[PDB]
Amino acid sequence: MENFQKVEKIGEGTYGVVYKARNKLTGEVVALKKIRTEGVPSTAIREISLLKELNHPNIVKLLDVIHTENKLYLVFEFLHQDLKKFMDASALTGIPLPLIKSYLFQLLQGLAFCHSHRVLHRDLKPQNLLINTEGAIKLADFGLARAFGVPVRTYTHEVVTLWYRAPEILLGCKYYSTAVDIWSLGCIFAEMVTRRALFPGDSEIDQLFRIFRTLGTPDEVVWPGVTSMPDYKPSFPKWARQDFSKVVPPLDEDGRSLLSQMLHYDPNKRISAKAALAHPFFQDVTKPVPHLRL
Ligand SMILES: Nc1nc(N)nc(-c2cc(Cl)ccc2O)n1
Repeated sequence: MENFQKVEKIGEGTYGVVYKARNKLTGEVVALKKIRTEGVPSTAIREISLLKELNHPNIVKLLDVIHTENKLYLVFEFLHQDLKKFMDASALTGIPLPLIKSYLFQLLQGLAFCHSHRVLHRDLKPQNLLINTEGAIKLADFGLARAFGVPVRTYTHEVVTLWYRAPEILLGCKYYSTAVDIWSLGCIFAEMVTRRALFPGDSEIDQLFRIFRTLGTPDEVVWPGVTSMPDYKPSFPKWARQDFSKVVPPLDEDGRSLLSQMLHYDPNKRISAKAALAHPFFQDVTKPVPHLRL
């Protein structure tokens, strides 16, 4: 629109491109996300519009939802850096454990809030976690899959990230629960610690098998009902579980314990965001300021 002075294209999301823009009249700098374009479910605009009510320190504020020329634009408060960029910038030294701990605590607070309001993210990844100079971290792009439905790609020949997808999704479950966000966050937690993606699959089956090779091929003992899932194949190789100590070295036992609960196969056994906040790992949590190069 002509209401802005578009600073630059910010990035490509699963549901659309994001832009940094300034209001010509108010001068406020915001993030503008453009969704796909033959109509779009109107029941979805209602659901998305409801998200404007969400207010929490760890959720990026949704300022406006605009429907024009059959396009959907989401106007969000702007943050200067995403966690993927920050992790890449911190690859030589690594993110200090106290900062990793602070970020995980805040993200769980954000998820606990959304989940208590029956809002799921469903596509959590480093790219949609944003940080500022004051040590805060916030989740952006909640509830798009629930309102619109996860399509095939972003909008134009894009390589979707499968790395943070929960096993029940990869196995074809039709109904998702808030547990899918805890899984994604667990994967991100591991990544901040080791400075390498935990399950970097290059295909849906490679994604699934990388999880199996690490946590062990699931069975009815650890995950009742798994052999009945839509995409389950009795022909899946049976890999034995690896020690966690090999998974995220050199994370201490409190951290490893918490991560293992975030990565349980059974969505029912997987820890909730609220319960995770009470885990001993957070007994000494603080709020460090990051070294951000903007
Ligand atoms: N990649 C990237 N980088 C920056 N600096 N900001 C964003 C961003 C994305 C959304 Cl959806 C909402 C607000 C934002 O600030 N995304």
